[PDB]
Amino acid sequence: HQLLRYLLD
Amino acid sequence: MELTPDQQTLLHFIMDSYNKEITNKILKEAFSAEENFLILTEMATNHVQVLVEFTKKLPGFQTLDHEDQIALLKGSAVEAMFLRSAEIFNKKLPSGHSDLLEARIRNSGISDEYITPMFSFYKSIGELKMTQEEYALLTAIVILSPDRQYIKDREAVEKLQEPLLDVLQKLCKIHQPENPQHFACLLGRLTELRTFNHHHAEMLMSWRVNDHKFTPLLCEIWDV
Ligand SMILES: O=C(/C=C/c1ccc(F)cc1)N(C(=O)NC1CCCCC1)C1CCCCC1
Repeated sequence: HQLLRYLLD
Repeated sequence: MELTPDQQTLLHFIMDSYNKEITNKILKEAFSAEENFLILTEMATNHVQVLVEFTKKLPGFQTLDHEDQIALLKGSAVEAMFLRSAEIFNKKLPSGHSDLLEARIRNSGISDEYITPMFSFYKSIGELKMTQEEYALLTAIVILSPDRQYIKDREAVEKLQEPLLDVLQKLCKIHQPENPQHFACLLGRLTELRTFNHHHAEMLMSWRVNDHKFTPLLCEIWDV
């Protein structure tokens, strides 16, 4: 989800 | 049969990214089930933050599709957390620190039916006498598992996992030459590590019942 995508990028 | 130059390049990359800590100030806080739970969740949140940073640096990880990158991170987070916990349980820490950590986890709303397997697994890991390289490689292998749910391109993941397993096999020969079953022993512990996915899901539902609240990052990665 958004938090994981934010941390990955 | 030592490491090839590309294997040495791979190992060093893994080592540099692995050695980049979860324990800030456990001590500054009082002891009671409520505070022990909050410290526990604070350390697990810090571990997820360092896990994501290590993962994004694994060779080839950035080449994988975005959805497969997320599937690998969610599928490995709990196992990587138990492996890191086993490393810390076996880490030589100052006189009292391990004992305080251990006492906090025993009074944090976790049933002793989970504490028993946990600490039995941790003691089992310490008897292997793993080097920092073995812990770094095992973590990378756990993260780059081709048999996680929701992976659209499994051969791409296996292509990344395969060289890491080859390196681990060689390190076992170099660092544990008197135990030829050492590599097989490490993969046997990975099998035992997978049983914690079920145990964790049980601990989560017990905590939810007693109205425990989790941090935003743990809510996303553990699907709470
Ligand atoms: O057993 C754990 C962790 C347990 C745990 C965490 C979350 C959860 F939902 C269920 C269980 N230990 C730990 O230190 N955990 C911290 C947080 C994770 C990352 C490592 C640090 C040991 C306690 C004994 C001393 C050595 C360490």
